[PDB]
Amino acid sequence: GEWRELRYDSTCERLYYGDDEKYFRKPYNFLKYHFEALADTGISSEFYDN
Amino acid sequence: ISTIQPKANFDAQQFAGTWLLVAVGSACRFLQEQGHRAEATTLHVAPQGTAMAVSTFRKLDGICWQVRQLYGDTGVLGRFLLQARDARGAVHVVVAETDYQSFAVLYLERAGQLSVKLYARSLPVSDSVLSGFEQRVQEAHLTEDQIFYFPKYGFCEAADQFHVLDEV
Repeated sequence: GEWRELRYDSTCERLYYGDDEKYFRKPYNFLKYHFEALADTGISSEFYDN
Repeated sequence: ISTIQPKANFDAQQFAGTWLLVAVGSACRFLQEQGHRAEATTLHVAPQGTAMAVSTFRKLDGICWQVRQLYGDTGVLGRFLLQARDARGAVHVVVAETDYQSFAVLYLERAGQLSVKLYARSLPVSDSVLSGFEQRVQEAHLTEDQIFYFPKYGFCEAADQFHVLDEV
């Protein structure tokens, strides 16, 4: 799910995303390994002034 | 397959700066089937030796991008190898016809197939220059229908950091 990476080809004028890393072999010892993209950010600011 | 002669006494201290892409001569199936929704494109050039130091500037889906590259030389003036920076390996690169004031024509080759590019140093191009480039396309053994013509407007330079590839 992260494979998307840019390459450029001078011989045909394409800026495009490479076929590399698209698949992995899972080891038998991993029941599943899922490849879903997520992020989560949490921010606080507190100010007090007297 | 045979090799054309490079620009005699070429000089990257004098052939330098911007070059707006006019068109590309190539047999490649990508420009035949994918080629629609093409992108505004230009070369940018500086001296570092016999080898040219280079960028391409281009739009991708409305965001501006930069392709940094070094044209590592073959030991012959005006002939280069594109530094084989990915698994496609080397590209043979040449500057073939030019005047540094108005126009440049380049030859590029990989896997035995020739391709060619026309540039002008500003927005317009002369029909005499375009006619000369079609002879370079025919010397690449290509037809004028294998010429693909790129956006004559909306060019970009000076893209942000995350839109330069750093390919070198």
